[PDB]
Parts: sequence; C-alpha cells; structure tokens
Amino acid sequence: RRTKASVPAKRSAFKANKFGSLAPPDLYPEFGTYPGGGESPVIPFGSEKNAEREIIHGRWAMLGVTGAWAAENGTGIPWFTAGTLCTPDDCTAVADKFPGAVAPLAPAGSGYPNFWAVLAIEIFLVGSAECYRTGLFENPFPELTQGDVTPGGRFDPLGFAEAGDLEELKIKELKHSRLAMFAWLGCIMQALATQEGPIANWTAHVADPIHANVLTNAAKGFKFY
Amino acid sequence: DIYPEFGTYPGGGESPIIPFGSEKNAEREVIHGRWAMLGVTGAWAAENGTGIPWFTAGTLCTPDDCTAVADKFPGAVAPLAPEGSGYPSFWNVLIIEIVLVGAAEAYRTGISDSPFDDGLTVGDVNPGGRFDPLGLAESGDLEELKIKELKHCRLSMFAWLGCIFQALATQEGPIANWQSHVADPVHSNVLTNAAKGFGFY
Amino acid sequence: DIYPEFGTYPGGGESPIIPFGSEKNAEREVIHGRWAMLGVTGAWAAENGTGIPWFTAGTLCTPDDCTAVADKFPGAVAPLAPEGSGYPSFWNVLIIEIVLVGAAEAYRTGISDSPFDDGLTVGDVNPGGRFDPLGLAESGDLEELKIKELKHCRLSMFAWLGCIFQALATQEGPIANWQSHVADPVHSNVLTNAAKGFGFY
Ligand code: CLA
Ligand code: CLA
Ligand code: CLA
Ligand SMILES: CC1=C[C@H](O)CC(C)(C)[C@H]1/C=C/C(C)=C/C=C/C(C)=C/C=C/C=C(C)/C=C/C=C(\C)CCC1=C(C)C[C@H](O)CC1(C)C
Repeated sequence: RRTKASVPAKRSAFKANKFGSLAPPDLYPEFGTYPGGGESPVIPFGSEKNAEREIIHGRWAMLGVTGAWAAENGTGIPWFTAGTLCTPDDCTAVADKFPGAVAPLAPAGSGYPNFWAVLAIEIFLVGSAECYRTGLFENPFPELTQGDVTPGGRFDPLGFAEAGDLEELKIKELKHSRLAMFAWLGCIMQALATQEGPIANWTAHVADPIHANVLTNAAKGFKFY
Repeated sequence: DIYPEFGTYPGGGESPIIPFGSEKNAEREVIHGRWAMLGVTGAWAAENGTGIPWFTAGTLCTPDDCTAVADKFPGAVAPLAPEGSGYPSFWNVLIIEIVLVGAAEAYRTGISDSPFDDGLTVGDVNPGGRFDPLGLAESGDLEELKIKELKHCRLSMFAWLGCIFQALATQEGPIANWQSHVADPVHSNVLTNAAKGFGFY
Repeated sequence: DIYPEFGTYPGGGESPIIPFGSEKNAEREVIHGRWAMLGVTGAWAAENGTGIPWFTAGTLCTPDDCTAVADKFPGAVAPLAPEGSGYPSFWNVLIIEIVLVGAAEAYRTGISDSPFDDGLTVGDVNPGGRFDPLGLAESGDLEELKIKELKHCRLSMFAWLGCIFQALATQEGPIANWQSHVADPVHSNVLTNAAKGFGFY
C-alpha cells in the first residue's frame, strides 16, 4: 500500500442548477413570524433552542402526517391502530402493507419481520442518527455542525439550498412544518373524537360537507355522550 | 386594599404564578373576561328561563331546522319567526352573525378602519369614547371601576371554566348543578360525583 | 458533575425547556416534590397494606360513614375507633384536618407569626434550624443532600403524574398495575392497554 491521493473530480448524480427564490420578497405574510425575524405573536419565545425544536418536530410531523396519509390510502388501516399489527407476537401481518410491493417484508411462511428484530434495528439505526444529529455520540461529519437543523452538505445531494435562495427555502420549510404539526394535532384529535382514520374523516367530510363535521359528531357526543 | 385577593392587576406588581410577559396579555385578559361574562350570563339565563343546557344549545339550531330556537324566549310577546318554519334558518342566522361579528372585531382591532370615526383607538380595550353613553366612567372612579371590571373578568372566566368541566363531568348543566348542590350540599358535590365516576368509571 | 441527568438544579443551570422565571417557581417546585413524595409513598403503602387504590380512598370516609378507616391499618393492636362506637367521623377528622394543616401552613409561609419565634425565616424551603433535630443538615455535605432531595422530589412527582394517568387509564391502581406489568411485561404495557382500549375504545 502506497498513498495515491489522486483527484476524485466527481460531480453529483443530480446537482440542482441555480434556480433562486420562487417566492415573493415578503416571506411570512401569515399569522406570526419566523424565528429571528420578528416578535412571537402569542406564545413567548422559550429559548434559542426552541427554533430548532420547532424545526425537528415539524420535519418529524411532516413525515408522520405523510405516513398516516399514505398508509390509509394504500391499506385503509388507521395510523393509530397500525401499531397493533407488528407486535412481539404476530408481526408477520405488518409485512404486506405497501401497495404494489414487488415482494413482502415477510416472504410467505415463517419468513417475517419480527417485532424484536424490527425494534432492535430501529433502535440501532434511529437512535444512532438521533444522537449523531445532536451533541450525543460524536460528529462523524466534521464538515457539518451538530445542533444545526440545516447542515446542508451531504444532506442536500441535489443542492436545492444553494441552487435557490436559502432563507426563503428555510421559511418555506418552516411554514410546511407548522402546517403539518397542526394537521398532526388535528389528526390525533380526530382519532380521539371519531375513532376513525384521517382519510376516513376526510372522505366523510367531503362526501356530505354540510354534515360530518366537529359539531355533527358533537351532536352525538363524539361517541361518549 | 385595591386587590386584597390573590394576585394583582397588570399595574399592581409582579404576577405570582405566570410571568406577565407581553403587554398585550392584559388586553387579551380583558376581552376574554368580557366574553366570559357574556357567556356565563347567557348560560345561566337560558338555563333558568328555558331549562336547556347551554352546551346542547348548539344542536338545537342546525341547517336541517332552526325553528326550535324561535319562540323559546321567556315572556316573548313577539314571535321570533312567522308561523312559517321555513323563514327562520340556521344559515340565515349564521351569515348575519358572521358579517356583524367580523365587522365588530375588525373595527375593534384595526384590520379595517373605524366607521365610528371617533377617538376610540385600536389595539385598546374599553376606549370609552362612545361605548359609555352615560358618563359614570369619568364621573365615578374610573380606576376603581376598571379593577372591578377585571375582578369580574377573572371571576366570570374561572366560572366558565368550571361550567365547561361540569358539563364534561355532570352533563346536566351549570345552573342544574347549582340546584343539585343546594338541594343536597353534602351528597352532591365533586367528590360524590367522582365516587359515581362522572358517568365513565 | 453533581447533576449528570438531563436537567440541572435551580442554583445553576438554564432550565432548558421552560424558562426559570420567578424564584417563587423554584420554591413551589420543591414544595410540590416534598408533598408528592409523601403522596406516592402513601399510595404505595395503602395499596400494599389494604389493597385499596388511593384515588378511591376518599369514598371510604364520607359524612355518613368514616368508620371503615379504623380496621384498615395493618397490624394495629386495637382499632382506630372506640370499636363499635366509631367516634372518628368524616367531619370529626375534617375539623381536625383544617385546623392542623392551616396552622402548619400559615406558620410555614408566614401568614401568621411563627410560634417558635426562634430566628426561623418564613419563605425558605430548607429552614435547617429546628426541623433537623438529628443534625444531618448540619453534618455532611448539605448542598449534596439538597441535590438528592431535589432528585427524589422530581422523580416522585413524575411518578405521581404516572400514577394519576394510570388510574385514569387502567382503573386498577398503581401497585396493581406494577404487579400486572411484572407478572408479564411483554403483554401488559401502556401500548397493550391502548390496543385493548383504556375502557373507552
Ligand atoms: C412542539 C412544536 C412547536 C415548537 C417547539 C414551537 C416553537 C416555536 N414556535 Mg411554533 N408552531 C407550532 C408548534 C411549535 N412551535 C404549531 C403547531 C404552529 C401552528 C399552529 C406553530 C406556529 C407558529 C407561529 C405562527 C409562530 C411560532 C413561533 C414559535 C417560536 C416561539 C414560541 C415558543 O418558544 O414557545 C413554544 C411553546 C409551546 C409550543 C407551548 C404551547 C403549548 C400549547 C398548549 C399546545 C399543545 C399542543 C397539544 C394541545 C398537546 C396535546 C397533548 C396530547 C396528550 C393530547 C418557537 C420557535 C413564533 C416565532 O417564531 O416567534 C418569532 C411564531 O411567530 N410557531
Ligand atoms: C385567557 C385568559 C387570560 C389571559 C389572557 C390572562 C392574562 C393575564 N393574567 Mg389573568 N386570569 C385569568 C385568565 C387569563 N389571564 C383567569 C381565569 C383568572 C382567575 C383564575 C386570572 C387571574 C389573574 C390574576 C390573579 C393575575 C392574572 C395576571 C395575568 C397576567 C399574567 C400573564 C399571564 O397570565 O400569561 C398569559 C396566560 C397564560 C400563559 C395562561 C396559560 C394557561 C394556564 C397555564 C392554565 C389554564 C388552564 C386552561 C384554562 C385549561 C383549558 C382546558 C380546556 C380547553 C379543556 C396577564 C395580563 C397577573 C397579573 O396581572 O400580573 C401583573 C395576576 O396577578 N390573572
Ligand atoms: C409543579 C411542580 C414543579 C414546579 C413548580 C417546577 C418548577 C421548576 N423546575 Mg421542576 N420538575 C417537575 C415539576 C415542577 N418543576 C417535575 C415533575 C419534573 C420531572 C420531569 C421536574 C424536573 C425538573 C428538571 C430536570 C429541571 C426542573 C427545573 C425547574 C425550574 C424551571 C421551570 C419553571 O420555572 O417553570 C415551572 C413551570 C411549570 C411547573 C409548569 C409546567 C407545565 C407543564 C404543562 C406540566 C405538565 C404536566 C401536567 C401536571 C399534566 C397535567 C395533568 C392533569 C391533567 C391531571 C423551576 C424552578 C429546571 C431548573 O431548575 O433549571 C435550573 C431543571 O433543570 N425541574
Ligand atoms: C408556538 C406558538 C407560537 C405562537 O405565538 C402562537 C401559537 C398558539 C401558534 C403557538 C403554537 C403551539 C402549538 C399549537 C403547538 C403544537 C405542537 C404540536 C401539535 C406538535 C406535534 C408534533 C408531532 C410530531 C413530532 C409527530 C411525529 C409523528 C410521527 C413520528 C409518527 C409516526 C407514525 C406514523 C407515520 C403512522 C404509524 O401508524 C405509527 C406512528 C404514529 C408511529
């Protein structure tokens, strides 16, 4: 073994070309304001960390809302009962839940996602990433900063951040984040009140808009009065 | 003294429990208070005169039918509707209340300019430019009347919170819960109803 | 490091989630922990001794009947009560409760003058002047002992919140839930109970 240290000179498989900002110069005409650009309309700004906490809950709630949406669209199972499928016992069922899946997580027969297997992989993968994101563990990518919700190095392979206007993209993500978190809260409250999935509640509300509302179900007590 | 009870008004001193924070919180406290005054008073009066619970009053007017509301007024000399049930409607009441309340709110806050064209100032509570056709505000002790208003604000809101939790637990009505309490003070209270499980345990 | 866990003692730190605000908030925290600690250990002991869940222990003692409490206490030589006479009554205890706790409260907080009048200062959570006859405050690393007590305070309150939410969900009791979980942890959990429903789903 000798030291080569040649020039890689590799380019991204996709590298978004400069597209700039696709938003008006005004960036938060909506209620409230992005952090670091004005005063919080109602709730007090708890801490500098709260902005990054908002971003993380936002991205997680985006992913959760889209997961509940796609799971109910593809299987019809509500998200709040999808946990009962994969359990220490009979986690075989959870396998075939993806429409068009060429193959099952559980091949026919014994072959299957075990709860503990899935769980052990889940801890070892997600916790590792969670730690690497925060100050726990260490930084495997020194070029990026732990504790920054917008690293933008290897984590933007397409380079949309640099291709456009960075801060308008940031606020766009923030607005999507807040929208999805509020939608997630609506989904949990709907699950509590109606015991039916989000897309089921949507379908009931669009089939007969005038009925199948909060107040319609309240007339029946949300199945509790 | 001015505020001998627990806590203090916005100018009196530091808040005991929740820090004061933004100045707008006082304005929200007054507006919420006034709305709770109206709400508690309405819930009382409707339950005393008619007997329907305030929380189920929502189901009573609906776009399927909103004629049960008509004529359900104590001592009503003048009927709310014609004999025709069709003329009164849930959406008819909804549209006019939307436009009226939206105008009132927008004028109070400054989303749209004041039609009154008076010294009444947006982002302000009880300007008193025209809202007080009688000058007992300025004739009487305006500060004393303000602290009295605020004490009633906090009382009415705390009572409204109690009313909603009683509706969630007792499911009988605020005034009806009052009647049960006085009828049997010792066998009808929170702790007895908790022993009954609030209808769920 | 004295406090290696997530948060830190008030004397030094930032209070990451909720801002620190007033120091009266820290006073409340300690007192809430010192109380909830006694509450959690009492619910533990009541469940172990009598099998009665804490959240319905008040059903036991009522204005008409407060005699059942006498035979509950395990291993007692004679009952609590005059046997059949059962002098202890809900009101008999209540008058005693209100007077004794009100005196203890007021002499704590300084609403009334301190009877001990021994240089003790009201509004301090750790007097260390008379309430430590054993001298463990005087001896040892007193600050380290404040840390341990705090840690126990926060743990006990979190366990109390768990106990109330388990009473609401499981409806079984804290130690009964503990025994169910220990007998079978895999198929007796919060998520197993959610799958079965909490009695409402
Ligand atoms: C947990 C998620 C989360 C987090 C961490 C934040 C944090 C923040 N937001 Mg965001 N936001 C969120 C949710 C959240 N928000 C949602 C869902 C919306 C849409 C409604 C918004 C809309 C929004 C706007 C429009 C603005 C902010 C602003 C801010 C900042 C100031 C507020 C603050 O520090 O106190 C945070 C304190 C709280 C989150 C406590 C509120 C708790 C209430 C009671 C909600 C509880 C939800 C639910 C009922 C719980 C259910 C429990 C379950 C068991 C049933 C801060 C960065 C402001 C800003 O950046 O200032 C410059 C600003 O202008 N946010
Ligand atoms: C929404 C109504 C409202 C608003 C806007 C305020 C706002 C204010 N109050 Mg008022 N107050 C209210 C309700 C309210 N209060 C009620 C009902 C009472 C009677 C119990 C009081 C009694 C009171 C006193 C005695 C004092 C204040 C003070 C203050 C100031 C302190 C800052 C503050 O509270 O933070 C804004 C409010 C919050 C952050 C509240 C968040 C909610 C809390 C944690 C819990 C409430 C439970 C909630 C209702 C549960 C709903 C569940 C249900 C939907 C199922 C501010 C002007 C202090 C002051 O003026 O000091 C200078 C003071 O001394 N108020
Ligand atoms: C009511 C009791 C109580 C009180 C007064 C406090 C107060 C305090 N704590 Mg302590 N703490 C408590 C509970 C409490 N904490 C519990 C249970 C835990 C265990 C998780 C802790 C763990 C803890 C740590 C680890 C740290 C603190 C810190 C602090 C300080 C910062 C926060 C502040 O000022 O706002 C106080 C505001 C509140 C108490 C309001 C909390 C509101 C939420 C919504 C409560 C959620 C649970 C609620 C009861 C659910 C409702 C149940 C109901 C339906 C029945 C302050 C001195 C920090 C500190 O000292 O910084 C230097 C710190 O590092 N505490
Ligand atoms: C802040 C502030 C400022 C202003 O001044 C005023 C103000 C009033 C707007 C105020 C605002 C406060 C508010 C309103 C806060 C509310 C915050 C909330 C509701 C946050 C929710 C965050 C939610 C997350 C992370 C969820 C992730 C979900 C995941 C992983 C699911 C995963 C998943 C899926 C896909 C389907 C399977 O079946 C199983 C499971 C369930 C596991």
